[PDB]
Amino acid sequence: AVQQNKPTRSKRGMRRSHDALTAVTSLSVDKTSGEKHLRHHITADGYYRGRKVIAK
Amino acid sequence: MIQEQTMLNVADNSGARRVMCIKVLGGSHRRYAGVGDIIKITIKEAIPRGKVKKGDVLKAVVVRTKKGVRRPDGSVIRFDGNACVLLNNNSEQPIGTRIFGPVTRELRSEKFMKIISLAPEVL
Amino acid sequence: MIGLVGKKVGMTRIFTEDGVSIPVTVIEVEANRVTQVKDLANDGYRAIQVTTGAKKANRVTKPEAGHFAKAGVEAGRGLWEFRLAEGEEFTVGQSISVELFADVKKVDVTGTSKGKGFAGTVKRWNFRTQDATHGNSLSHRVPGSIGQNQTPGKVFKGKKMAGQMGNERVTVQSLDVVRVDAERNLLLVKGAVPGATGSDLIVKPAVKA
Amino acid sequence: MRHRKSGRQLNRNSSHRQAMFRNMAGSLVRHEIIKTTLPKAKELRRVVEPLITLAKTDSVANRRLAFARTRDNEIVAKLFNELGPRFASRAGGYTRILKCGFRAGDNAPMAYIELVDRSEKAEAAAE
Amino acid sequence: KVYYHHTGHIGGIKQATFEEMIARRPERVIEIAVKGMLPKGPLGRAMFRKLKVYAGNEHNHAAQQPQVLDI
Amino acid sequence: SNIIKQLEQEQMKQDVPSFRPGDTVEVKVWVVEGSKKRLQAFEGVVIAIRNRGLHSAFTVRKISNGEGVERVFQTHSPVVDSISVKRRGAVRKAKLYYLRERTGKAARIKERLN
RNA sequence: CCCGGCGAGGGGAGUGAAAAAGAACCUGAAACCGUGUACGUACAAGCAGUGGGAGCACGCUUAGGCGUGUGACUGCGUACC
RNA sequence: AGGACCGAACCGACUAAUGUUGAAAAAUUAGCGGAUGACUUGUGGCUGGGGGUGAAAGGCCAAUCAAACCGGGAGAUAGCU
RNA sequence: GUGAAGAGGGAAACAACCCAGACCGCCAGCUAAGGUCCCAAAGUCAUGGUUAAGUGGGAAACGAUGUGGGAAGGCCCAGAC
RNA sequence: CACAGGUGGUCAGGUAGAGAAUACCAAGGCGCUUGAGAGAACUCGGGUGAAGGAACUAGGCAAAAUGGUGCCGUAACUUC
RNA sequence: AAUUCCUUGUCGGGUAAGUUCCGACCUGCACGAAUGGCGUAAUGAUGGCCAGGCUGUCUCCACCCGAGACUCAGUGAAAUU
RNA sequence: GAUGUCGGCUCAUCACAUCCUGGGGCUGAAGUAGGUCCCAAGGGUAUGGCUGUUCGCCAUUUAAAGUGGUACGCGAGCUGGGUUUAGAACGUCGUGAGACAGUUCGGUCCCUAUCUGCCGUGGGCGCUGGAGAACUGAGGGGGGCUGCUCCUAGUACGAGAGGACCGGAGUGGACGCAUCACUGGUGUUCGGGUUGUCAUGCCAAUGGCACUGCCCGGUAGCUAAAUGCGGAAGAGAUAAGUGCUGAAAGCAUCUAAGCACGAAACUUGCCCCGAGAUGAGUUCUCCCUGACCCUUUAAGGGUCCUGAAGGAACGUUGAAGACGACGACGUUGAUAGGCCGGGUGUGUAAGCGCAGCGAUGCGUUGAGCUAACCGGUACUAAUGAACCGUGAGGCUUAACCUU
Repeated sequence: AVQQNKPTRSKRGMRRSHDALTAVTSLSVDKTSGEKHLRHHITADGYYRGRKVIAK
Repeated sequence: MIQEQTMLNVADNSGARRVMCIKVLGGSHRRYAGVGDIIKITIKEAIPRGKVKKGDVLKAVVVRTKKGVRRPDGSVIRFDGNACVLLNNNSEQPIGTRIFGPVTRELRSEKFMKIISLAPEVL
Repeated sequence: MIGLVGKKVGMTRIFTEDGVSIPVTVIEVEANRVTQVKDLANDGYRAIQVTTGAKKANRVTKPEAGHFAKAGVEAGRGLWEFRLAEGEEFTVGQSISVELFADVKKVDVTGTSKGKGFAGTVKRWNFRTQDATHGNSLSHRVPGSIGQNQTPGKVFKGKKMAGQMGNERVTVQSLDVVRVDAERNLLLVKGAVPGATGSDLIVKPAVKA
Repeated sequence: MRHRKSGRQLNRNSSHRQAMFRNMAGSLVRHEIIKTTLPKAKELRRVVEPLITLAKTDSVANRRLAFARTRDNEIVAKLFNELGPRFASRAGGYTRILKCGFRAGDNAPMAYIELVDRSEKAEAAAE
Repeated sequence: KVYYHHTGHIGGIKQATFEEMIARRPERVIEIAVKGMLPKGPLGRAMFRKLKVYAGNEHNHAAQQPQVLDI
Repeated sequence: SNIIKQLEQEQMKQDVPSFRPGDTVEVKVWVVEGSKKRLQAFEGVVIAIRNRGLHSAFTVRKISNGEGVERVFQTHSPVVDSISVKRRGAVRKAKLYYLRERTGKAARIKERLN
């Protein structure tokens, strides 16, 4: 359907309020490297529970 | 059987060739029955060696279906094609006294004590 | 009267001495474990709580672990409870099984869960495809007119179009027990036990028929 | 529908599924180290390991079978020779996946796969 | 005035009865006598939320001992 | 699920095979049809491999005439009376269609072919 | 001088009377998108306005419901051509 | 041999499923019909709006046709909105 | 008459009805049409008659021993109806 | 418009196949760029279907309904 | 009958049964001899009917795969107001 | 400056003057049956054909084939069939252009939803210190239909033939929910077979591709065509109605006071959603017992010390499902992948023996290959933590606490 008036800018703010993407909290350290990572996941270029990861 | 406008094989001594479903029985609000149903037939063809002539309307029951009838072991015996033995439309039991081709398991209950008792077939 | 929590576990076509053999559903109903048992100040109504399910119980919320600790130990995150007019049992486990289901020869299998997700498959919200006249196109399965007008009642209550199956607990009400079996606790129920295969259920007895 | 079943089906019909696993298992056998999506990385575990298993002992019919699953001269030479006698001292887990992060070309969940005796890395970087 | 509502039916419409109200705690008869005596929407609601009634002559929701009153 | 897939092994009886279907054999069965009980027997070749899923059954093809008559007997129930073993043979595939349109002067198979 | 990728774009530092003149550069509405403060929004609703107003910052209100800006809540109330 | 046929490339579009704020101002997939003929068709040339041109539908004239366009009369006129 | 060409009061409201004629200000009084248990501003008014039906607060034909008052009248404590 | 549309001349390699249908293919073109994952209704293409065989419907509803080549074998009507 | 005011004409036939079809009939619309008539092989992507093959068009729909929907990331309209 | 049509399909919805069972008066009703007949919204209320069709005509199912409304329901649903729809042209008429609801041939129908509803679903907040667990019912809907015959019962009645319900019972038919063992279907993560070409140097052998090339079988899943199956004894308030006691009207009398009985509906019993129920909730189980400065102080601000129980992101992932949420659960780990034992599928893996002068088949080998499934196995990968959550938590009446 079409509309009947021009909508509000208060609406535009309301519709995107419950959509915006999440994150982990706190700047990490790891048990085996001075590298920060995403927590509870492999350090992207260093050691997290032995080994390194990633290519290309 | 499962539908109408459905020709199926004679397996009776009252018509020839094929004979024609005018409706399926055993329930309303549905133009399809399950296996083991009662059909209403009109004879589409007939021959003089069989007892009845065309466009007469009679009752019938299933004697073969290539899906099988749930009656015999818990595992449906699937006999070749759809085929039907005509009944009487009031007085019950087969009007035809023969079957064409082999014997069936579909003729060994209470309603079939006039066709197996004969020596020329299902004996 | 007491509802016994089963598990969907088994399916069997068992023969009977007549010329038909019967498909049946097999329910292990063993270890129904009390840890509370309520009485008639405890939420004001006397009823019995029983627990049947699958949990390691090492990494488990301490408010839950003490619930199990002060009485019968159990596993399972969720627990189920049932009203009664019979003698209530000691709260440190009772593990009562299939034997309850011979004093009635019908059960109400009630379920927990529902196992299909949507059931747009002509099961819970049903359809008929558009029967083809004049060269029909685009819509065949989207409902034609769900309302009426602002005098019949705009769009009426009690209509589904799309959504979810619910994942609630569903009855078939008063379905037959085929057999009860000691020494390994097997319930033969004849069919329509809810959920996907391997899902939990509740099985209470029939109070209606 | 997906109930009482475990495993992943991608966004390909079967002839392409055959081709993509014959591409990727050749890429594993040439490079020894791969990165791919988490759904692929699983199907990459399930494709290669029943072939390693067949391949511990030397069997001409099981070589015919590996060439039936993936058509390649590189792969049937590596198995039963270099990787077969290598993975002979195990009973599974002949490779391990490390959960590497999100894609860099666009966006999808990736996991790295790395043979169970290996711990090497390389990179493309210009910084 | 038997307080019909839309709630989904066939052939008719489903309703609450006056008769239901007595069997499911004594309050509801007393309750839709004082409700209907208050204004509009929002004010009639701000007023309403200050009434309590319950089962009556037996209800625990009186432990305060308020100011006693005969009217 | 902790008693299923075990329950496929339990139903399974010592006659159930792992073969190329097409031994002749004879299926002895009851005539339970109506309120009475006699016997009747069935012979042919079994063209399908039994015991699919939980329960075994015989799918005989008759092969004496050209007509697609397949018959299904449950192996695990008492309605099936007795089970005798006869002449050897092979079909491999669970289907034998070229005999359901014309076949005759034929009954038995005694080798699995060469 | 700082950040960045060879970049884009901006700041600091210095120019100048001015960059609240930084290159589309005159001063600069209104449409336009976002920040920052005050107070407000989870018994809560309609031409969004008028009448009545707890409350909060600032005015000794001459504290007697007021000025200024806002405002829980609510009586009353149908756009313009 | 054939203004016979089935049929590509080469040309068309009866039906059917879809597309229907498309991939595209009828095209697609697939059935279908001309293709040795009143066929298919390149180059160069020619008629200009109630005028051409039409195995004719009152069709076709720059993905448009039962009526192509601009510079002037022109502020056309409207018992009119 | 009113709207058209006028605010307000009352009516579940309205174009148009009834009271009424908007200079403007007034935590002023009075009266209208309309109201007075709460909604909602004022009488569950003082005194008496009657309906059992939410009639009141939805209409006619139409009927009856549904119920009461009133004057004239038949019957009418001698016995009514 | 990197438009599934339209458009003339010359040249003519291999196997299977009725042939320049068509599968694969010598020479060659070329990835016609949303991706990747899930597998809700549903929309569209594609697959596959019990039993019936149009029964759907005004209407067989494209292919999945028919197909090719060799061989045997052949009707009323007919301007032959 | 492409032709019938009435009429789904009347009767026979195929038949789920079939306004239509096929046959006969006239109670005959305004039929009727170049608005041409009657009969006819071939032919038409041409209409209706018939019996048989087959098939998800359908009884009644199930499930598989993929592209949108949906998920994450990107670019990025419109009817309207 | 748009309240826009027939016909077909879909999808509904409400009024009861109910098609029907059900309780009941009457009858010129003996009984059976019907006519007459009131209560009743509770529930089942049929379909294919021709025809664009209403209405028609015809066959038929089921015990059964109802009435009325809805911008003559529903083109911000579908097709676009119908009227010359726009087009000849038949039939018809006028000098003709042009027309015709007689007609035959095919033939352009839009909106991704602003607010509103309807159904499914998440975020955030009050739940009174916090946390996790069960949970009551303020509130509100669903089953709800209806034949058959055994018994009830060949009995009252009637001349005789004949002759019914409630209640128990199984079962058909409609209606609806779940289900995947059975019977089929499918199963692009499993086997074999097979045309063809291309290919592994070549052959014995074997394989990419052609719609998953094609065809049949297929674990686990899902599913209807298949499967299992509710539709309930009882109770109260009652309708129409049999009345008892009784007044208007000396009494009688369903009537005004008063009371037994009287239907699926209604209140329920049976079933299901439910504390946002601000009336803010109960009850079970766990945890937190340190301190000063400052301002408005049932309060908050700053800081040292310090925050448990628990939570969430994250992560492998599901038998949970649009996404989420919900759920197993991160080495205290069987989640998924492999892998082992087994299962179930297919139909004997290359080589060898043997048949076949070859493709290939069969005995060596009930083999080999194999997916989702059952149980084992830590083989593999799910970091050690951090962070949000704090140091016993309002006034006041009533109860208790030395109070």
